[PDB]
Amino acid sequence: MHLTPEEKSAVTALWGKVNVDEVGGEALGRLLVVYAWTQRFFESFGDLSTPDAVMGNPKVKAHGKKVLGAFSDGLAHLDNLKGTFATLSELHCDKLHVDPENFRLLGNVLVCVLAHHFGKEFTPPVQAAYQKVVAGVANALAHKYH
Amino acid sequence: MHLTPEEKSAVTALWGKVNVDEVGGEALGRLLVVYAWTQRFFESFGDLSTPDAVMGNPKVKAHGKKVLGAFSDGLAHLDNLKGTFATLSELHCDKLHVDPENFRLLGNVLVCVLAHHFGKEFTPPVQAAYQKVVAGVANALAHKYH
Amino acid sequence: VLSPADKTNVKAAWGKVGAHAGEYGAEALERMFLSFPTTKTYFPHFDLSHGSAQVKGHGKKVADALTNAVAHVDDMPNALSALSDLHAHKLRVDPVNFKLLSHCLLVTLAAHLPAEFTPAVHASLDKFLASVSTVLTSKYR
Amino acid sequence: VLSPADKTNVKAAWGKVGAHAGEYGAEALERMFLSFPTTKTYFPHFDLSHGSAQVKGHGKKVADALTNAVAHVDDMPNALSALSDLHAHKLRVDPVNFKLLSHCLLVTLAAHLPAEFTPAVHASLDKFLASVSTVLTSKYR
Ligand code: HEM
Ligand code: HEM
Ligand code: HEM
Ligand code: HEM
Repeated sequence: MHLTPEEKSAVTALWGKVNVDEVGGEALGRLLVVYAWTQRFFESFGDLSTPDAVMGNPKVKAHGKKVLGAFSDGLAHLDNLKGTFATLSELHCDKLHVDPENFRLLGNVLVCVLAHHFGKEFTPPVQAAYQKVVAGVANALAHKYH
Repeated sequence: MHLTPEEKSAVTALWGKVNVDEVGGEALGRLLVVYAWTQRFFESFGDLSTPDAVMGNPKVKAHGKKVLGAFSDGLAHLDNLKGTFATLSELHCDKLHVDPENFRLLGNVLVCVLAHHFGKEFTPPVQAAYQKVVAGVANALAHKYH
Repeated sequence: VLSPADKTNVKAAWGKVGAHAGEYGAEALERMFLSFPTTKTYFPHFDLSHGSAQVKGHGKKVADALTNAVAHVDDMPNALSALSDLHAHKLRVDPVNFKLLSHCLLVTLAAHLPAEFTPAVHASLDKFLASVSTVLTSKYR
Repeated sequence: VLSPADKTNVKAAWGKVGAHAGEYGAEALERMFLSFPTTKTYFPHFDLSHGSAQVKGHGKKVADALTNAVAHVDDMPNALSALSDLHAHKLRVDPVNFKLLSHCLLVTLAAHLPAEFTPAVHASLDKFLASVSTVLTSKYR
């Protein structure tokens, strides 16, 4: 992860201020609303016909928290994303059959959610470092696909 | 660039039968015919208005030969694509201002050209190995962009 | 948009394909699964081994739909309507994948049609598959 | 394709942008050049330093073309015909880059319009920018 010290530092300080429960739920929710076809993996979560239904769905919120929690743990392993997410990569491929393009879409939604939450503080340099992290995570999650 | 020994053998074997001069001219010409916007880089080459004008243009043929000659040289250094192409990467970014997406388009056109020339011999497994190689070269040429 | 010359090129090339369509569809699929393994996530219920009957059967279906689009080249959005609904509402394949299959179909045609696959025809076919992909993806959201 | 609700969401969000369009346009550009450095290849004649007047002026132009698109949402291909010709025949920017600018404009809006950037409006704006990109690359070949 060709991350610069000033870049690593930017990611870390911002993240220390994130409410993972809220952001996770908001990220996964926006993904399902903005890119409707991603709902194909979540038929069993219930009603998702409208944005209000998606955003309020308790299983959506809870799954978002779990996803972002694993993302969070990965931010402590920025020198070894591949090794950290290897097991998860295999599961996403072998059991869940999730097209990795989904990981890129969530990345970008995540970035929009961070900007929405932090406004001013989410300056261009800070976005740039986060784009590198989100692509890094997506790439590690896809690494074990075969 | 994870290439298995059997993939590397398949790539090298086929490449030994390629007339780089001719294939170079075809690939570059086809890029300019199929993705007409890539002509933005070659306004000094003269007439590029019809397929015959592009394909028979001596400057396109000569540039194609130069491009593919560098690419072959790369096939002799599959374990160090990044180092091999470092100065060319710099040049394409700082002096020529070429959007790296162009290297990916050329890679896919080259794959069609190999398919066209070799027919049956360009089996699904052989194509898969070439797809990894063209992506590897594209990634190496992009690595010095900033 | 397809030009008159593009339409001519596509009918000519596809007419040479003729009664091999199905076979070429299956090859395009195999090529795709091997070159771009992430595409396999959409076919977990298939046997994907070489010579698989499910792969053969699905190849024919894909090839028949392309034949139909060629037969209705001036009315593609309507000729492919049902398929557009299916992809948008049920299958929900990420749009990037269409570009991958299209590439593999082009490689397949190149490998089997040495004389027809001229630069001009290559260009027209690429445009044709891109328009088909656009239609199939037009109702996604 | 844009639904009525989409058009209503887009007009209202852009309405709140108001006199800040120019500034946001410039901000979206700066975010793009930093996040996605390959985009700088299309602007070798620009001083790309923070606060440059070329980025500022270009941000205004981009922003105003979007305003015109919002105002002409039902007739975009005609309202943007000249820009569509410009990108296809002169500038010849690779289509992939349009998604990068679109994402950066969304991030800009999200950062500046917290109450207005609801999940449904985020969806509408994403579809609108996608449509605008489609129109701008529709004459490429
Ligand atoms: C930031 C990237 C992502 C990370 C870090 C992540 C992480 C996780 C984790 C930790 C689990 C729990 C697995 C377990 O209990 O063993 C999971 C499950 C799952 N993930 Fe991902 N995920 C990501 C993105 C996605 C996306 C984009 C999709 C599809 C849109 C997806 C689909 C699923 C599905 C379908 C499950 C199984 C849910 C169930 O138990 O019913 N994931 N993910
Ligand atoms: C396989 C990928 C490629 C390789 C290995 C390659 C290699 C080369 C080489 C060896 C040169 C000559 C360098 C010099 O003059 O010092 C060159 C020049 C150039 N390349 Fe690339 N190239 C590749 C792809 C492309 C693509 C796809 C484009 C644009 C679509 C492009 C645009 C150019 C241009 C405009 C020049 C300068 C031509 C001139 O002399 O006026 N290259 N390249
Ligand atoms: C040239 C573009 C494509 C065309 C013309 C096409 C056409 C078709 C047709 C005719 C069917 C059969 C529907 C039926 O039974 O009535 C089908 C189903 C299907 N397609 Fe598409 N398709 C295309 C691209 C793709 C791609 C890119 C993917 C994802 C990689 C995909 C995934 C599927 C899947 C998973 C099925 C269901 C297979 C089954 O369960 O039997 N298709 N398509
Ligand atoms: C929403 C998408 C976009 C819109 C609405 C847009 C609109 C415009 C406008 C209004 C102009 C000025 C034309 C004039 O001076 O009259 C322009 C020029 C230009 N645009 Fe696009 N643009 C978009 C995306 C892009 C992207 C993605 C790129 C490449 C990264 C790009 C590169 C350029 C360049 C290089 C110029 C010429 C700038 C100059 O030399 O001053 N544009 N565009």
